[PDB]
Amino acid sequence: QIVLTQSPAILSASPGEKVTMTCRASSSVSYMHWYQQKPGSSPKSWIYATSNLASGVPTRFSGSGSGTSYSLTISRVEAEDAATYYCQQRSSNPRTFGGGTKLEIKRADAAPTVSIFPPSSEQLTSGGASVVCFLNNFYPKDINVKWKIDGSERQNGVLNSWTDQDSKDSTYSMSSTLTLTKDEYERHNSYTCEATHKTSTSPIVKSFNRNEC
Amino acid sequence: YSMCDKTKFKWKRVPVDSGHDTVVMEVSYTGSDKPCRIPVRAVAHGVPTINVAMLITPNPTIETSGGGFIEMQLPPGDNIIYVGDLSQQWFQK
Amino acid sequence: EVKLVESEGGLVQPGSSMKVSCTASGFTFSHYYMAWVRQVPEKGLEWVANINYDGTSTYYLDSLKSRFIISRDNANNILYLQMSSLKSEDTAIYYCAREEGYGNPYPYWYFDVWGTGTTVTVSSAKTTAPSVYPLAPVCGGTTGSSVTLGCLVKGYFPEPVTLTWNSGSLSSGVHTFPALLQSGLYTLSSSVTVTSNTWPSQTITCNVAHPASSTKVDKKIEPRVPIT
Ligand code: NA
Repeated sequence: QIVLTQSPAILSASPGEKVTMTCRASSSVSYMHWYQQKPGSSPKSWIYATSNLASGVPTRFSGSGSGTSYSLTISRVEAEDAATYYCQQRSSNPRTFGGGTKLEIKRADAAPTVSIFPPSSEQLTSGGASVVCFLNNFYPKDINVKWKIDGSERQNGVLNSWTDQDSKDSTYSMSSTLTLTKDEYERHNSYTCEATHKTSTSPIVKSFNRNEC
Repeated sequence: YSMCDKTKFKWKRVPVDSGHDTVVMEVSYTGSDKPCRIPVRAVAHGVPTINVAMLITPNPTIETSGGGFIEMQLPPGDNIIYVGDLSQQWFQK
Repeated sequence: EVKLVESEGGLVQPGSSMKVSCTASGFTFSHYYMAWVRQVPEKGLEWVANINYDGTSTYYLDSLKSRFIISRDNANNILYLQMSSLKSEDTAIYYCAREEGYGNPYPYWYFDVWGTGTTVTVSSAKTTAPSVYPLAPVCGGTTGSSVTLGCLVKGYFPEPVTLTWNSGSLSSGVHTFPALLQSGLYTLSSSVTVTSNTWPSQTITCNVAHPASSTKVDKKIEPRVPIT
C-alpha cells in the first residue's frame, strides 16, 4: 500500500501570515484529497480532487500538486483554522490516509485562571479523597503545577491532562488531580496548588484549610 | 463563471419524458453566489465512472432571478441523474 | 440536511462477534456507494470496506477480508458492518461514510459526508461503571463576578463516556479534559464558569452517560455544608 508522508507534524504560525503543509506519496497518484478534524467530532471534507473547495470552506484555502508531491495552502491564517488536516489517495488499492498536520495559531501570552476544589462529601463517604485544580485559558502550552500539603511538597499521586487549542481565543487549559485516602486526607489541614507560567516569575497560588467552615 | 453550491438545490419539476426522446427538468437554488454554473451528471447504473448526460441546454445556469431548466438525452437502460446533491432514477427506451 | 447516525458500540471478548449499523436521512440512499473507515488509537485513519449501489459488489482491506462483512438495506435506509473472530487490534472508532464522484474515474472519488462514530472495544477485562462526583467551591466562598464549578468521573471501563452541562444548554465557559488511564481504569473531569448571579440562583447539573454499563446520572451542584 502507498505510504503518505505529511510534514510538518505540527505547524505553528502567527495570524495573518501564509502557510503551506505538504504530503508526499511513495508512488505516483493522480489526485489527492484533504479533510479537517477538530477535537471531539468526526472528519470533514475540505478539499477534493486536488484543488476544489468543499461547501462552506473559506476561499483563503487552496490546494495544488501532482505526481508524488501535493500541498495545501492558507493565504492568511485565522484563529478558527486551528485543527488537524489529513491527506488521502484513492488511486491504488487499498486507499490510504496520511498521518496528519496539526495547525496551531499564535497569540499574545496569557496567564491562567486557577481554581481549587476539596474532595466531595460523596467521595469521602466512599473512602477516597481527590483534590482537583483547574488552570484555564492560558498561552503558551507549557506550564508547571506543584502541590503542597501542610507546607511540604507532594509528588506522588498527581495526574495532569491538557486540552487542545481553543478555536475561539487560541488558548489552552489543563486539569491536575491529587489522589489520597480518606484517613490520609484527614490527618492534614492546608492544601495548596501552585501554577508557574512564563508570564511571571512568581506563581499563582490557591489553597484551602480542611477544618474551616 | 463559478460552480453553484451543490447542497442548496431543490426539485421544481422532476424529470419527465419530453416527447422527443429527451428528458426535461427544473430546479431552484437558495444560494447567494449568483449567477453560477449548475453541476449536471448522469451514469449508467452498471458503469458509474462514465458521464452519459448529453445536454441539449448548454451550460445550465442559475441567474440573479428565476430557476434552472435542464434537458438531456440518455442511452437505453437503467440510469441515474445527478444535479448537485439531487438525484433521480431514469429508465430509457 | 444529509445525515448519518451510527448505532451503539460496546465491549466484546476476543473471538466473539458484533454488529453495528448506520441510519441515513436527507438523500436517496440507493443512489450512492457507501463505506466504513476506522480511527485506531495512535495510528490514524484506515479504510475498512465499501459497497456498490445494490450490494452486488463488495471490497475489503486485505488483512480484514476474513473477519468483516458489509451489507445494506435500501428500502429501510440502513448500512451494516458485521464483525467476527475479533482481535485486540480491532479496537477503534468506526465511522460511516458516503462516497462521491460519479461520472469520473475512480481515482477522483472521495468521502463527502461522515457519520458521528461508534466505539468498539475488544478486551478480556470486565465492564466497570464510573462514580460521578460534584465539585462545589470552597466553603465560605470567594468574591468576584464569576464562579467555577466541576465534575469528576472516576474509575470506568471501557471508553467512552458522554458529559454535558444542563443537557447542552451551557456551551460557553466549558472545558472537558481528555481521559487518562490508571491501573486499568479511566478518569475524566470537566469545569464550567458562570457569573456570580447565575449559581446558586439557577440549577446547574452535570449529565454523564456510560452505555457499556447502562449508566445514566444527573448530578446537581450544591453548596457545601458541614456534615459529621
Ligand atoms: Na458558561
